Amino acid sequence: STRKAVIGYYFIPTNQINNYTETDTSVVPFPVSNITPAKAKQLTHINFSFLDINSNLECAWDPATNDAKARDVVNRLTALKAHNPSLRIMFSIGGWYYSNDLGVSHANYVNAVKTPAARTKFAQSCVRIMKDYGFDGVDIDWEYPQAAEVDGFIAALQEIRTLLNQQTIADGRQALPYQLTIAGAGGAFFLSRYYSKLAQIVAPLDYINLMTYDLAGPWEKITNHQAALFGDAAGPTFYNALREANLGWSWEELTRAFPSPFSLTVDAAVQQHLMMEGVPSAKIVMGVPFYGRAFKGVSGGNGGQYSSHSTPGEDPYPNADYWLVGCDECVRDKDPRIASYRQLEQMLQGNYGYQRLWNDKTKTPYLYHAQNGLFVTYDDAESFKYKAKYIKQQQLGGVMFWHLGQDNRNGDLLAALDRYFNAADYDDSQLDMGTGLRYTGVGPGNLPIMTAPAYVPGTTYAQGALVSYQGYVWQTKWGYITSAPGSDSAWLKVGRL
Ligand SMILES: CNC(=O)NC(=N)NCCC[C@H](NC(=O)Cn1nncc1CO/N=C/c1ccnc2ccccc12)C(=O)N(Cc1ccccc1)Cc1ccccc1
Ligand SMILES: O=[P-]([O-])[O-]
Repeated sequence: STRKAVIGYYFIPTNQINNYTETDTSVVPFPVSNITPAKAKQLTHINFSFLDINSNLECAWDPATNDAKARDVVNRLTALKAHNPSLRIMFSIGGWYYSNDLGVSHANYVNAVKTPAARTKFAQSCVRIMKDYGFDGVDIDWEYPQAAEVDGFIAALQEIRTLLNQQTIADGRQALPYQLTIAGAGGAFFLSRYYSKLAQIVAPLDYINLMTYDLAGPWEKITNHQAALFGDAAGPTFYNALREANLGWSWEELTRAFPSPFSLTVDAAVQQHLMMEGVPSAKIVMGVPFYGRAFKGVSGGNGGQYSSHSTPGEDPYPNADYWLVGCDECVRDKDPRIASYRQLEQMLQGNYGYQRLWNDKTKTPYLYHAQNGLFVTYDDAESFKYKAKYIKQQQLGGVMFWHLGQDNRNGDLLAALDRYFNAADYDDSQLDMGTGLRYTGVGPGNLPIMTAPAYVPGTTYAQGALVSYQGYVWQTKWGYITSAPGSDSAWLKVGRL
C-alpha cells in the first residue's frame, strides 16, 4: 500500500546555471523543461545537486554561482510540484568532487561536524538555505565520513532533523513534511567507515539512498559489472572489510555475518544493512545508475567480462583519445569512461561495432566491442525488472538514481521503474530471479523465524543442538553444554520465535 519512493538526481554545474537556457543544448544539455509533467508524476523526489560546505563551515552554493539565475532554476523545479502533490524537490550537499578525502572542500565537511557549536551553525545554514530557495528537504552526500568523524556526522543529522521538524510545524507541512536523506555507501570498503553506527546514522533519516553502483571501476584490475544484483562465481570476489569493524561481536557472530571473500553486489549491500539492528527495510533505498562504465584493452572469450584491461584510472582523464566508439557525450565531457544510458542506446543502434549481452546470474546487461576490445557495464529497463522485484520482496523503501539527464529522451528508464511498482497490469510473479550468488550473512537485525524444542535444564546438548528459550532459537557452538542459553558464550542466537 505505501508508494515506493523514486528519487532522481538533477545535476547542473555552476557554468550552466550562470548561462542557463532551455533552448540551446550545447550550453545546457538537460534543462528543467525536459522534466515533462509525465516525468514529474513518476518521481517522488528530485535531488537538486550540488551545494557545498564553504570555509565558513556553512552550507553554501559555489561562490561563483549567479544567485538570481540559481533561484530561477530552482523555481522551475519547484513549479513541477503542481503536477504531483507528493513530489519533493530536495537539495544535495557534497558529491565526490567536493567531499572525497582529497576533494577541494573536504576539510570543511570534517570541521563543520566537529563540535557542538559548529554543528549548530551548519545545521542552521542547511534549513535556512532550504527555506530561502524553496526546497523541500536536505540530502547529505559526503563521500565519506571516516570512523573518527562519524559521531560528529550523526550529531549533525540529529540536529538538522530537529530543525526540519520545527520548520514543518511552523509551516503547517504535515501533509508533506520536510525530509532528510543521505547518499550511503554501496560497497563494504567505504561502508565500513561508519557501519558499526548504522542504526544511529539512519534513525534521523527518512531514507538512506545506497549508492549500489560504481562497484567496478578502472581502479579494479579485472573488469566487472558495476551494479550486479547477485553474484557470478566466474567473477572476482573481495575481502569483506566489515568483519574488521568495531562491532564487539564474537568470531562466530562475525563469521556468520561476513563471509569472505565475497561478491560485490547490490544484494550484498542491502543484506549488509538489514543485518544491523534498528535499520528498517523501509528506510533503505536501492540506488541504480543511469550510466555505464567503459573499459578498453580487454580480451574477451567471455564478452569482455572479468578481463585485465588498459583503462586509465587517473582523474582527470589524462589524454585526448576518446576511444569509446560513437560516444559523442564522452567527447563533450572529455572522458570515455562514463557513458549515459541515453548515449549507449545510440551506440548500440548505430554501426559502431557493439553487441549487447546479458549475464543471467548478475541480471545485468553489457556491451562488448570485439574488434577494439571494449567492455561496458550498464543498467537497462530489463535489469530494472529484477531490481524492482527485489525492492518489493525485500520491503525496501524505493529506488534512487543518478542522474535524470542520462535517461533517454522519452524517459524510458524512469517509466519502467514507475511501471514495475505502480502499473496494475504489470505482473512479475513469474519473473525468475535466477541462481546467482546471494549474500547469506545473518546478523542481529535479520534473524530468521524458527522453532525448536524448549531448552531443558540438566540436558547435555551436543554440537549443533537447537533449542528454544526466552523468545529465540539458540544453537550450541560446541558439545556438551548444560548452560541456560544467553547466560554464557556456549550458545549462539540463530533465530527468533
Ligand atoms: C549521489 N552521489 C553519487 O552518485 N556519487 C558518486 N557516484 N560518486 C563517485 C563519482 C566519481 C566520478 N568520477 C569518475 O568516475 C572518473 N573516473 N572514471 N573512472 C575513473 C575515474 C576516477 O575517479 N574514480 C572515483 C572512484 C569512485 C568510486 N569508487 C572509487 C574507488 C576507488 C578509486 C576511485 C573511485 C565523479 O566524480 N564524476 C563523474 C560521475 C559522477 C557520478 C556517477 C558517475 C560518474 C564527476 C562528476 C561529474 C558531474 C557531476 C558530479 C560529479
Ligand atoms: O579507504 P577505506 O577502508 O574507507
